[PDB]
Amino acid sequence: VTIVKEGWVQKRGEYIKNWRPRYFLLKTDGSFIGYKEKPQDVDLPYPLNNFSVAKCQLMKTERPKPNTFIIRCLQWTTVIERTFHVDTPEEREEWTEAIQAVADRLQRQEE
Repeated sequence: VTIVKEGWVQKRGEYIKNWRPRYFLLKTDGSFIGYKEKPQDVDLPYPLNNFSVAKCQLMKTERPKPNTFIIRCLQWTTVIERTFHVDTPEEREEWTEAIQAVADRLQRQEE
């Protein structure tokens, strides 16, 4: 398993509808793991966020924040969707490309 993309994002809270900073890693197994800081090697086993992007749906929007992407998976019945924004459209497209590419590989790995 390797890192496909990593970087800083603003993420809407899991319980409160605010934005907070997160450092996220997307891995080849579909894990999308977030930390409060760019992880020191020591802190890698203790993420704040840990979910799978397998079989996700993705949406890109510009309101309320420019360069937003939204991830939805069927089994996320509390949060419904997880919402992110980054500072440029190019960075946003990198994340949504990377996410879909990981999801597609996981689907071909079953087939």
